[PDB]
Amino acid sequence: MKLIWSEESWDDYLYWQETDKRIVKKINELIKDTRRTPFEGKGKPEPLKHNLSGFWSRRITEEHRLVYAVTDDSLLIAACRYH
Repeated sequence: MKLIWSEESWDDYLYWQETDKRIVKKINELIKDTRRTPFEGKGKPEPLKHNLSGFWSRRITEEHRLVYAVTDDSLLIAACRYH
């Protein structure tokens, strides 16, 4: 499954790499779990609505969420910072 980052989400990830390695590891753990079971597991995956319909969200922290979308063979990361 291809892992796709937008310019914005890669920026979010780089921010964590230079801000808090714990968050980087959590995001990696969530990506790994999502690859295994896209809509089940860690971070309590839940569907977003309207403008973000089709995207799902998992909790990184009580403030930051991993927002993503899954296709037949790709995991799209829309964001991993903010809510």
